[PDB]
Amino acid sequence: RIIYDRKFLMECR
Amino acid sequence: MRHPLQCHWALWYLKADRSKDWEDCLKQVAVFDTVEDFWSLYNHIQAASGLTWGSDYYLFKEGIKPMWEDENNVKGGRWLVVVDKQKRAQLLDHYWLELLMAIIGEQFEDNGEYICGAVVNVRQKGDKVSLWTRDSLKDDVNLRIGQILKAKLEIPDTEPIRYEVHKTGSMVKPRIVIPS
Ligand SMILES: CN(C)c1nc(=O)c2c([nH]1)N([C@@H]1O[C@H](COP(=O)(O)OP(=O)(O)O)[C@@H](O)[C@H]1O)CN2C
Repeated sequence: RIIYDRKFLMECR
Repeated sequence: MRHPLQCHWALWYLKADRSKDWEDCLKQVAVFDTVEDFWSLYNHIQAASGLTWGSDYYLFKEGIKPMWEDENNVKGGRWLVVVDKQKRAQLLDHYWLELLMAIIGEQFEDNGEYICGAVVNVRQKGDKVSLWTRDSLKDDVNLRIGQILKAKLEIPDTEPIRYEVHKTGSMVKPRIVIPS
């Protein structure tokens, strides 16, 4: 599994 | 290094066209498997709320066609979220983007194998955001997916969401409703 929470997805944007 | 996603996802777009067949309006926009490529797509494509009536976006696992007939969806169903016509300017894009992040970021725990993809239908009578799963009889798994969806999108109890088989004599009741 590879899991990204919303906070992380954001900082990539 | 781009951050790899657990799997490949394809974005599809359907433009409403009363001229041609449904299946011919469906175009695969791109396939991606990193967070960075997801954003490059999302940042440059039109907001859901901006679409013309009858248009849809689909985000499905690569190799799953976003149709009822596909072997991955044939025995499946969807959690359906109706977006009030009046509240769509504040909820439509938020709901859609939160659902995309929840799916690509694998936020559905040990149930991620059951998720096929997400759909937004932009309509005059009211928009719909849906999450498609592969097995309509897996009640425990489906309920759980729904609880997480509700949470991610912050859908209040005043606005039930329902899980139904993909649509003879009788109107089919939903299998699950939250709040029940
Ligand atoms: C294989 N095949 C033809 C076929 N296979 C399909 O998989 C498929 C269709 N046709 N779809 C067409 O769009 C209408 C649903 O729109 P909607 O869900 O936006 O709901 P409304 O337009 O709001 O009533 C359906 O009535 C159907 O005409 C949709 N769809 C998924």
